[PDB]
Amino acid sequence: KWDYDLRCGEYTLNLNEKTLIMGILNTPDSFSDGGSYNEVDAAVRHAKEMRDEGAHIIDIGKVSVEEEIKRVVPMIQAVSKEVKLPISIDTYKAEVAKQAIEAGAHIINDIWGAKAEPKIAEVAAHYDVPIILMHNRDNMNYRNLMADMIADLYDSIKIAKDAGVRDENIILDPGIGFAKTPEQNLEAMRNLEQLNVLGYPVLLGTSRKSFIGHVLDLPVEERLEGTGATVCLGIEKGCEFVRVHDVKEMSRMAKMMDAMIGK
Amino acid sequence: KWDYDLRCGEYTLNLNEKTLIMGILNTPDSFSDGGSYNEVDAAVRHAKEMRDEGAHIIDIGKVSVEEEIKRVVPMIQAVSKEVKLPISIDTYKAEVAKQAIEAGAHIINDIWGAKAEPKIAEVAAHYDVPIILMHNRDNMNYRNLMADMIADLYDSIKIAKDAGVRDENIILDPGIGFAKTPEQNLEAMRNLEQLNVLGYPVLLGTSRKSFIGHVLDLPVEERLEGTGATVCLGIEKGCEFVRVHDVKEMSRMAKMMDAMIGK
Ligand SMILES: C[C@H](CC(=O)O)c1n[nH]c2nc(N)[nH]c(=O)c2c1=O
Ligand SMILES: C[C@H](CC(=O)O)c1n[nH]c2nc(N)[nH]c(=O)c2c1=O
Repeated sequence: KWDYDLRCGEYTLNLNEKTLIMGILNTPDSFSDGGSYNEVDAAVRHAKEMRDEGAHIIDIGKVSVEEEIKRVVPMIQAVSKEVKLPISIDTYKAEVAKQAIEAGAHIINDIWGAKAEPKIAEVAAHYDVPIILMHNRDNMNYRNLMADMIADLYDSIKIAKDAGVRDENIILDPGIGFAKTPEQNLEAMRNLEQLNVLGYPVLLGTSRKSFIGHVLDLPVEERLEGTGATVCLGIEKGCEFVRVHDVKEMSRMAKMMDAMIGK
Repeated sequence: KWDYDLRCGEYTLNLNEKTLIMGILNTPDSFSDGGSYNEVDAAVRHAKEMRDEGAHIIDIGKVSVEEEIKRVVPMIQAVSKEVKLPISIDTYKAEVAKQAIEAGAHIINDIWGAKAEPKIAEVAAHYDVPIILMHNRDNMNYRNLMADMIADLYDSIKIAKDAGVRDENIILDPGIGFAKTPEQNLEAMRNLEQLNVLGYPVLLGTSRKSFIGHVLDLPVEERLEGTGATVCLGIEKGCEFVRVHDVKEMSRMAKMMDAMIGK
């Protein structure tokens, strides 16, 4: 199905053998601008735990560019040293992405799909790292949700390829919970398999999101079963990664799905 | 999609609004032949709890016919009185089914698909209750798993309709974990949607089953995430009921699936 592997510098991720689990890393120190022992040690311990629970990737990430870097760079430096898993930097700022990769991040994860700072795409091309382009927009005035999403996503692919990003370094994300009503988020989940025609790996990010709470009427800490459902549906519909808080659980559900769908 | 409701005497179950949850009821007293306060009270308390957690049906059920009845009849009598949910009797014996329905059971649940005691179908026709015909057989020598299953299931439909069972009183079950290798159970899950062509509601029974343990390499008590996956896939593939131990959890996953697939 995928005739290439996701090359992540020292690590390589096979897109065919299993659904890949992206673990979402935790919390700033109230009295520092970054780098402090408490916050960095907590981060490493969480990365390690997620590694132990079946995570394949560690996702690390309103403040200023300077602060954002002072905060995230120490974390990338420790985790990359002490946890042997590829790291993604959760940013949409060109300069943050540069610093993070220098610091040791392997993948860029951009919630604005390179539309907030097109220059991030250049950073991506330059360092030759995979980049995640999530669907986003500042409004929710659609005429055909899926059609519009695919157009939007495609506008991001163009910015990315125009910058020099190789096809094999592009991953897409439907941006669930972003610029979408609850009913719209459900509709996107329902038609997720349409993203496939674009020909790129898809990452799903639904963990504990508000639309699950809207369906089940449950608070964030009570959303493991709902997250689970969305992950299951997502894998059935062909997604290659899921981005989750509950690594132990979701890793188990994914593995079971994989076995059933034959992956 | 379904132009009829499942009529269960005093209760009616709509097949279209939501995935219906069948809760599996618990444990005999070591010093009695049945009816004892401890075992019946435990049963009622479990039924009540499952009712509270989102169960729509309570499933109640090598020993002799006489013992089987002495044991199950008191339970049906209490639960039916004290828990306002339809009851199914988990038996494949004609006389047990008769006694249970007299006792207050609303649905028959036959793991041998009316092939162990064809007369059970007559009991079904007579009392006009829905009957669940599960796929089973004494061997696993298939030539085309799904094709064979559908033939087998169909042999049960014939026994049932020959006995006078109305189409609207027939429910099917793929019999996962029965007469199937682990790889075969996975294949059945993978192609579950084929059961639909037969035109009857489908109930899925995978809870904590051994094939999940075989995939995840986890013991029975550690199979909630795997059960979850199978339930999710099952609903995506169109099943109308799921039969589960973990009612709270599975009810939540199902409800989320329903919302996503639009049910
Ligand atoms: C806003 C929220 C915050 C969080 O959950 O960490 C958040 N950040 N980044 C994200 N990045 C990707 N690729 N996909 C996502 O769905 C997503 C998020 O939901
Ligand atoms: C054998 C096992 C025992 C149990 O789990 O209660 C068991 N009994 N009855 C059952 N009845 C139906 N309709 N579907 C099933 O999958 C099933 C079972 O797995």
